[PDB]
Amino acid sequence: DLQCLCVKTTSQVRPRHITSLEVIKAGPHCPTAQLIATLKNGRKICLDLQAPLYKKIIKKLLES
Amino acid sequence: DLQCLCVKTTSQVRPRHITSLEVIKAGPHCPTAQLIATLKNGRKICLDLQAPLYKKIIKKLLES
Amino acid sequence: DLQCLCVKTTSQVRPRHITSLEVIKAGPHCPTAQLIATLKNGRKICLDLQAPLYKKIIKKLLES
Amino acid sequence: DLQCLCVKTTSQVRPRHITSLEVIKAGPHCPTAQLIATLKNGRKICLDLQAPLYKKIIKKLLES
Repeated sequence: DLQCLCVKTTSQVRPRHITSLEVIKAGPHCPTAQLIATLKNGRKICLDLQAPLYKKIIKKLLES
Repeated sequence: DLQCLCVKTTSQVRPRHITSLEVIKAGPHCPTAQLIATLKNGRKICLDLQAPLYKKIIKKLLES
Repeated sequence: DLQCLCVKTTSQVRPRHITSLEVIKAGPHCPTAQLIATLKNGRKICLDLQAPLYKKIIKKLLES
Repeated sequence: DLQCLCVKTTSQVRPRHITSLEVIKAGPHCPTAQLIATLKNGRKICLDLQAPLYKKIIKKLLES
């Protein structure tokens, strides 16, 4: 059995401090895609898939 | 406050299918560590704390 | 010290076959952005930072 | 793709410093378990297996 990781979702994130972004396909464990984002100082946080905000973030991660 | 990321945890994890563990330290961001398990099919789950589960999984990892 | 996780790039990927896709910013780990797609079979491939590929990939991974 | 993240280890670090600590198991990319450690500031160091420090760090981290 086993569950969704992302349910508590934040939008008080500085895109100028995200190191990874992981996009996981919705499936069996969770009926929605989950956007996990590793902040630079260690910690992770789930991102709002209803928020505009993951637009901004992927541009400045692919800009290199 | 919260964004602990892991709020429901688990034990329902077949040890031989977990490819990576992240032990994130607890902090002002969330009062408890998380044991985020990344499994071979991509799916990621937060295991349950303070148990024999972590010496189990960790030594199936500290080898092959 | 760490190096780039990716050492080749993949042009043939069947977009629906991916489960996770992580995007890692450029930094001391490696001067280039990196995109790593876990296939259904636990295979990890990396994709080219300017390919068409991830434009479909993040959409098909967001919807559902 | 085929890369070992850790090209060289990092034989000393204070356990009161590490936030995340990642245990990565062998497979097609590194025939070696790798133990990445993201320090309190941002930059990762890889701890090494067969050695007194990792038991100690994982302890510190888990009590939290």
